[PDB]
Amino acid sequence: LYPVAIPEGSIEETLTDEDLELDTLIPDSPNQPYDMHEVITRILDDDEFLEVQAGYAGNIVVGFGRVEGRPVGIVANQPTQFAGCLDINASEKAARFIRTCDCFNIPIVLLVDVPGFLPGTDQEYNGIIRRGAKLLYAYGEATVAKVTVITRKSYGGAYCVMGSKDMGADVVVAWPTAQIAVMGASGAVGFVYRQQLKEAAKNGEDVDALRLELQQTYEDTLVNPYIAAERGYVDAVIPPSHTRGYVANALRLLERKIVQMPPKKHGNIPL
Amino acid sequence: YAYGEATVAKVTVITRKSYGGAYCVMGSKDMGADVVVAWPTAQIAVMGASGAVGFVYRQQLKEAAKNGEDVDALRLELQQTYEDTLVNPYIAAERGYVDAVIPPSHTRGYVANALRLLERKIVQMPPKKHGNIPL
Amino acid sequence: DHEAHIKVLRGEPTPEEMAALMAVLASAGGGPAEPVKKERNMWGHPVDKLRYSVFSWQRVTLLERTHMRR
Amino acid sequence: GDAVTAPMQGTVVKVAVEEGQEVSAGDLVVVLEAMKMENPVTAHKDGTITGLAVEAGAAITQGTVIAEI
Amino acid sequence: QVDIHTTAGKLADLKRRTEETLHPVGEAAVDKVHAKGKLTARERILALLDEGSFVELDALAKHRSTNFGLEKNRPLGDGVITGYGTIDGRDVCIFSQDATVFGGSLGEVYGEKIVKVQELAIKTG
Ligand SMILES: *C(=O)CCCC[C@@H]1SC[C@@H]2NC(=O)N[C@@H]21
Repeated sequence: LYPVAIPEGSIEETLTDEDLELDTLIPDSPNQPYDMHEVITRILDDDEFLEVQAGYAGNIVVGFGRVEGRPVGIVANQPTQFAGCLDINASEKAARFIRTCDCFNIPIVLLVDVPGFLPGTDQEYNGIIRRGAKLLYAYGEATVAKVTVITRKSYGGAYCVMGSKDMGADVVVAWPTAQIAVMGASGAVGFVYRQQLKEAAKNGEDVDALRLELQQTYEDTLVNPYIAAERGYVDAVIPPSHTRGYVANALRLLERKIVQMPPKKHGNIPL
Repeated sequence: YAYGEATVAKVTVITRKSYGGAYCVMGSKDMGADVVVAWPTAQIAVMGASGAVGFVYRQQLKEAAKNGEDVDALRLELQQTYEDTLVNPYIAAERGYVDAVIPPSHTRGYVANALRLLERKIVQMPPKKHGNIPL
Repeated sequence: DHEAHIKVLRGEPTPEEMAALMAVLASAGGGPAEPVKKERNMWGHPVDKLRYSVFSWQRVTLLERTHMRR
Repeated sequence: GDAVTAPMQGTVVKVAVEEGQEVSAGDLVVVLEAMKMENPVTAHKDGTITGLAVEAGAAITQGTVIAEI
Repeated sequence: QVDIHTTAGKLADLKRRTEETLHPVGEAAVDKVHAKGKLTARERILALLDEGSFVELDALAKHRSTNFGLEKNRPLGDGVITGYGTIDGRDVCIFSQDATVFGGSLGEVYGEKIVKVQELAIKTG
């Protein structure tokens, strides 16, 4: 640890201008990317980030930084590459980075904007199930402090993988732009209202307009952080500028953890 | 305390009533009961139906009184509806607080089979010098 | 008298230069001397997280010593 | 290799360069709509945009050469 | 209202929800507490903890019951305030129960919130 003088006052009193720049980072359009390094460098001390495997599987960013002098490992989805989907390579990258941090007692901070897994027969044939389960295993096994910040999307199985509460995330916070759902509204509506869309297709109604209206309703009702917050999968929904303060305060709280686990010789991680 | 701390195999058979805080004390699932079974006559509820209907459907019984209805007959009919709907093993079984509802004759077999399953348990608790039981 | 003093090894300041110097050095002092308020808290200490063989000698020389050393 | 290639199947929504323009690593080359994201494709190397082979609306496939530098 | 489909509008909506958590059954219930000369559950936490230290968990929780029409009335926080802070500079976990929400009676979500702060305290020592 480095010595750092902690600023006195609440998280809301200690906001800097660099913190306030997070409030406008997320584009209004759901399909506009942003560079996740803009978040990483603002939550880390001195903007100093040591990226690891920067040239590999750039859809996920991993590396070291300090929060109030404490070394932390970052694992963050990268919207500018493959829309931030998880894939085989990003899974194996993040999985071994997490296991190394956990071996050496380094806390992990996850920054989440993941739409799902990268679709494709090549991913299926090269073993996305088996090799993606490595990241689940690494995160579930890890007993360091685990903090999740959700910025925008956390859908489906990728929600589970990227630091869900029941996978043992110690603290989960979401930005107001977070979108936590089983699947995108287009797919969900095409399923939940299949009977109505086919009935409209019988009647010759404007099935496209109906589908778009149902999708708008589903997005406005469910594709947000608040259902998860209502069930306590998200511990707080916070203004983005609060993120640095929340992370530093949670890491201070979690600096000592005891987790009971069944006795084993060693585990049996997917290989 | 003694029930919660105990780490031996703990089996619960509910024969008829298990109300309120005494349901918690007498070997509830979330107090770490390994297997909870209930007879068909089990009655698992927050409180007896007279008190429950004295509370929910209060106001309704009071406007029945202001309208001059036979509020004692209404209170009886509400009691019966509450008893028939809720005062049974099945709401607890639906929430999995009861692992099975069984014919009473099955009790010896279920207990024997559960004790054989639970003959080896690992339960992990935080480290302490000792607990601080109420005294 | 066996304290190690500040020595002006070369140069001869006037009283006002000595006063300015010593005031600056004292303002540059390291603050409170040591964190005497530091308290023992062994909760979740890393040595408790390690797997030890049931016959491991590190149970004596690592685990036990870390708990018992004061 | 100097080829800038489509990282996935998508539709070209925007072209951010012109042939004969110089570009530097990280400069925006195209915007492809794929997976409901306006993914940027950016220059991997410094040089000049040559052979620009894309137009707005092009439903280009994965691996299609956008240009070479 | 800022367009709820914009990042700024979503942030404004979050601030609105947070404000609603300060008086989840309306301001007249807070008035009744003060008229009885009591503190609210929130004031009790803020008075015990060091000033500015409180971090709330599950502030936006709402109950999931649909029995006897409870689904018609879903106060924010379900009637308990939970979180952590410091007392004399040392971290503590805290819960405070709010008698103005259903008389402070324990529901499923109220209970789950207490269980979460219990687990946090037991985990962190
Ligand atoms: C139409 O709704 C868009 C189809 C693509 C949905 C995205 S693609 C990447 C994510 N992974 C997945 O399975 N669905 C998501």
